[PDB]
Amino acid sequence: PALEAVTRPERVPLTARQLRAWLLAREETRGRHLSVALRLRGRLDVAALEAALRDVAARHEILRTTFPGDAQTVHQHIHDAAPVRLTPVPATEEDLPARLAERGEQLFDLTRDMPWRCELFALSEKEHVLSVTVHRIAADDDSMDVFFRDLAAAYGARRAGRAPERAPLALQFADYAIWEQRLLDGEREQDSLINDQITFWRNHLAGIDQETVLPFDRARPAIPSRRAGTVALRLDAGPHARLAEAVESAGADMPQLVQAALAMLLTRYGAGTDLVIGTTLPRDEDLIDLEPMIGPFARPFPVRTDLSADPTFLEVVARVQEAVREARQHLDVPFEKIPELLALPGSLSRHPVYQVGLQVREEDGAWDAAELPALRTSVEPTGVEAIELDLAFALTERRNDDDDEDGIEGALHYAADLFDHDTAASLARRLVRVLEQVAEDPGRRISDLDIL
Repeated sequence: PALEAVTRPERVPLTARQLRAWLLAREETRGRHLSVALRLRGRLDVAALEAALRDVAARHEILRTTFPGDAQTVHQHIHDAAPVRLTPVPATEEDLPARLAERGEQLFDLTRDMPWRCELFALSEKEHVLSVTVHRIAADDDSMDVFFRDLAAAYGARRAGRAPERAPLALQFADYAIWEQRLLDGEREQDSLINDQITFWRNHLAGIDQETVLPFDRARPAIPSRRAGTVALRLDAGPHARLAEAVESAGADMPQLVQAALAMLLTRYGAGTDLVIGTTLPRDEDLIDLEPMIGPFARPFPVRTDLSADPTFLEVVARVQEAVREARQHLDVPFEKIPELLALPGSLSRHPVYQVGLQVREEDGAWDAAELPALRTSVEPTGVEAIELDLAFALTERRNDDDDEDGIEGALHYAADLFDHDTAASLARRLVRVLEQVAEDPGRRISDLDIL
């Protein structure tokens, strides 16, 4: 199929990713949102900011899309651009974090409400904080970089009393959802290229456990709350540099090495030797028309590795690099479509296929705050987002000016329902310890690790 602008059906279908997010949005449970904030210092044209925010929504149809009504009938209802009304909420530097939190925790009704929400807080005459919250059914992390980039372009125009004269998107997200459906309609043909990828995942993930055996402090509740805790994590530049020497030794990238070390740690925690560590791959770099778009293009990526026969670190890296290599050429099948193809039972309180996630970025990267003209703009810290997994490592590979190894920073996000802080703090602590031990000696086996 061709990724093309297509004549719309009477009912624009959801993607497998959107559909899953829609079923989860149906409680005490926290909402899976993207909550960000900008600190704006200088003269703020609130009237221009309102129009700019509406301009971004008018540019991306997904920002003005509701999803009625039930699971057998849910479709993408695309409305015309809705107005944006900002009335500055007076705030102090003390109560501001509580205000940013509340507006981030507020749930969306995806049948009636737009998938995004924003507020403007006033600290002083020339200092404001713009809060922006977008539901995961409408955007990923890369989409936020696009959001502010388009916000900046729009605000720069509205500030001068002008409307943004820009080239319209070649594709709306409705087009992508249609394209995905005509792709997954290849299961009808016996010798289709997509049936090859389905039988792969059917074979690759056959026999995986329902859960990953983790050091739970409490049993998994029937209904999850998605309350997330956060433990800071950092591998210092020293050990990071020596670990990068093993990168050349094995011939595999750094995220695969951390993944290898993480896997070895889990086995020592008594998770068995048949692990599945998942990650989220960004949108396809080759598809250029998806670059300036806002949407949940990010794809979950389950990788299964064997840790039997007490392997060395170099060996685990090897097994990981092979599993990733083969699985990467079968990405046209959405992860959210997999549990149906594996005939998995599925749960509302557990993430399918895998429960442990790992993210290692090269910072080359995260979403950057886009410059608003005549304004000093910077990212304002927000609360920890809701967690769908049990454990979720979000790490970043840091570099210095000499472009040498300068440490691996990040944090472990954990489900507070299942783990205590000290339980997760030890997990984050011991991941670094393993990373330090295998850096000094990549020949260390699982039994050689110093874990308590």
